[PDB]
Amino acid sequence: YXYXYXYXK
Amino acid sequence: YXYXYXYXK
Repeated sequence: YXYXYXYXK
Repeated sequence: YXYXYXYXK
């Protein structure tokens, strides 16, 4: 939980 | 910009 997939671009 | 790759899990 932190980096990875979900938010960003 | 919003959803995608960067933050999450």
